[PDB]
Amino acid sequence: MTEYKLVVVGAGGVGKSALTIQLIQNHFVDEYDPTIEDSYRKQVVIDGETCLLDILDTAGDQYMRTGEGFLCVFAINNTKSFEDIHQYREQIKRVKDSDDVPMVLVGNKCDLAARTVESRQAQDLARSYGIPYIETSAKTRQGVEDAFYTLVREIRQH
Ligand SMILES: Nc1nc2c(ncn2[C@@H]2O[C@H](COP(=O)(O)OP(=O)(O)NP(=O)(O)O)[C@@H](O)[C@H]2O)c(=O)[nH]1
Ligand SMILES: [Ca+2]
Ligand SMILES: [Mg+2]
Ligand SMILES: [Mg+2]
Repeated sequence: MTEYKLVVVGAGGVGKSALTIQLIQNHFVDEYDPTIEDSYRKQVVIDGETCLLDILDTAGDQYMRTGEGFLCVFAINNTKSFEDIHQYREQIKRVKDSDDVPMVLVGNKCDLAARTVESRQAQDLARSYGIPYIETSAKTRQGVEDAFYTLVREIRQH
C-alpha cells in the first residue's frame, strides 16, 4: 500500500500533538507536555485507497528530511505563532531543498473565543504560498481529518 510521510510543525503550544493524537487515537489531550520528537503510524482509507500514514510530531532538520508533506500549524488565539509561520516555511525549504513542497496551513484551537488571527488574514498567507488554509480544533475534532487528508491529497497532486 502507499505510505505517506507527514510532518507537523509550528510554534510551541499551538496544538501539534493534540491534533495528531486526536486524528490517530480519537481523544483530546488536555495537559501540555512539551514534545521532543514522536512518531505515529496508522492505516486509513482515503478516497478508496488504503493508506499507511507515518506522522512525525515535532517540537515547537534530520528527522524531517524524509517528510513528504507538512502541516504548518499556528493557533488562532496566538498572533505570534502566526507571525512565525515563515520560520517553519524556511526550515522546510532548507530540509527539502525545494520551493515546491506539499503543505497545508492550519489555524488550530478554533473552538477558543479569544481569536486574534482572523480567517481572512490566514487565507491571505496561504494564498501567497499557494496552499490551502484549514481551521481545526483538536478539542472538538473540527477540521482535523480534513487537514490531514487534504495534506495527503496535496502530496498526490505533487
Ligand atoms: N481549546 C483547545 N486547546 C487545545 C487545542 N489544541 C491543543 N490545545 C491545548 O494546548 C496545549 C498545548 O497543546 P500541545 O498539543 O501539547 O501543543 P504542541 O504544539 O504539541 N506543543 P510542543 O511544541 O511543545 O510540543 C494543551 O494544554 C492542549 O490541550 C485546541 O484545538 N483547542
Ligand atoms: Ca503530563
Ligand atoms: Mg507536542
Ligand atoms: Mg488584528
